[PDB]
Amino acid sequence: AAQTNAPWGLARISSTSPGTSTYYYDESAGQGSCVYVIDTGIEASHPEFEGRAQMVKTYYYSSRDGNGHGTHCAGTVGSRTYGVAKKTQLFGVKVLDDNGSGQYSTIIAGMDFVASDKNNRNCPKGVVASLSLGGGYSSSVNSAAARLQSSGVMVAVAAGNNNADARNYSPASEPSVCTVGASDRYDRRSSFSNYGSVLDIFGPGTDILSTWIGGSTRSISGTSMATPHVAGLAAYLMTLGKTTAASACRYIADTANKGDLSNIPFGTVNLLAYNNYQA
Repeated sequence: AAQTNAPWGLARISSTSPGTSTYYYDESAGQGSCVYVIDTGIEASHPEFEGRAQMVKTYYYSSRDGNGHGTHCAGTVGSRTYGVAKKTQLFGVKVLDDNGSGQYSTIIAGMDFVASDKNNRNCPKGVVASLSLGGGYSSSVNSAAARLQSSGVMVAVAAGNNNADARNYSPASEPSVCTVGASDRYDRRSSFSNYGSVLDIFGPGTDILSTWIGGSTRSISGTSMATPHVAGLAAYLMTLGKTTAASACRYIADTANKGDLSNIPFGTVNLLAYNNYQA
């Protein structure tokens, strides 16, 4: 399948070179997989989700995305026009308030919730979790992400936007989950993207067009935007049977575009998420 005039990020993950405009992908599109978007919520009503998005848990007086961040992230995972895995099931877990903030105790609870709730869901091709969030180093937050991964979920987390070593941020610094840095459309490291040995992979993160609340769209930037590219790619690959939750991060690193990015500091991987689709 091919999507003409796709957002640059989608074209990027189906090409070996930057600058193209078509997203090439296998028509299975992540059908039968599930991605939990652990964020500010999802506007499940948005036409771009086509009925495939639903809230399953909230930690605040409402389950609505009153911010947009989580809807944008969910859109990059699986919306029809802006999403990597266009037939995946999307589940919303609102651990962040409508200012985009949340306590670590709430984020940990949301992660433990997903580890259990996936046993309530029909996800025959496997389960992914996308965490476009983080703060300073916490052993407890890192452990929560490691438990979620251990329970059989492919965990993808943002490296952070501090232009610093992600070793000092959580859950970015957890070794057993997939930590995602951000690149721009010219294959440069995004100016804000964290870096360091704990990163596993880069994804498109600068000027990413996706869904927004109120049934709209917008382009924003962040490692928050790169993480759902990798999460959706994992769900796409698990539907294709090419990997599993336990191995997807390594498989994506195995099959990434290598050495294509500029301004990668010494000791940080030079790997860019890539679907290696051959029509």
